[PDB]
Amino acid sequence: MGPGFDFAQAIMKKNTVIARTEKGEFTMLGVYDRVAVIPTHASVGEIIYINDVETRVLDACALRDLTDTNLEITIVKLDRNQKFRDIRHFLPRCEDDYNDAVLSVHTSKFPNMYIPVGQVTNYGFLNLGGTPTHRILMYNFPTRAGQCGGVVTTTGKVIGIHVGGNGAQGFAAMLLHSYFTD
Ligand SMILES: Cn1ccnc1-c1noc(C2CCC2)n1
Repeated sequence: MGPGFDFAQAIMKKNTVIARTEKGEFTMLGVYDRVAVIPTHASVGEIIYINDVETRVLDACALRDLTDTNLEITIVKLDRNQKFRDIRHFLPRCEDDYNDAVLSVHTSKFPNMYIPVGQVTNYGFLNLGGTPTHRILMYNFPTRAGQCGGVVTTTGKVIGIHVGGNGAQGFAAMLLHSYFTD
């Protein structure tokens, strides 16, 4: 409808795949080469399904901060025959608050879905499904599930992936440039 949805659409069309683990379906954001992110609660194993194709996982790392606290981001390298468009220059360098954000979700149940969630707070600490978690972004999200792995963008920045909600708010794990320096 506007430049928010325009940026979101451009990220969803080129940089998302459908990931399926034993824990269900996830929006998965490709960042560069064969490297993607998914919420840690997806429990990635040795094999994952990518757009319904059996794919060997070459490496998978559940990120934690330097206090050894969960960040809820798993970085996955996929044994895929094709690279993602490099979107590392759209990642923020520092923890921040944001205006006018959009959550975008791509699944086999919820095709091409874009939610204007609006103002995003640097919330920080959250007890997420019983797990102490840091670098949480918080927004208004009065709904249900199937969003997990959904990508949170502003105009010009990819700022997080959706990891949960309490029926009134939604929560995203920050994406930072320094996670994907190589
Ligand atoms: C139905 N569904 C499936 C995935 N996401 C949603 C959804 N519904 O409403 C919303 C928010 C509440 C205001 C817009 N998200």
